[PDB]
Amino acid sequence: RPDFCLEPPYTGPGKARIIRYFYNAKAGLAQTFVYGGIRAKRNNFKSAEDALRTCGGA
Repeated sequence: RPDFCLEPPYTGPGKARIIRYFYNAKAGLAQTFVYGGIRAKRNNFKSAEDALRTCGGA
């Protein structure tokens, strides 16, 4: 599993409130979170399905 997939979501320093997805490795499912619009970390997807394709595990 890519290393970033286990990290908590990162809103970042931005003031925007965009709804993104992170892989919740303890649930084994994608979670929404609020993203501030700049300086994303890698556990940050535009869809549940992208989060699971990248982070869901072989």
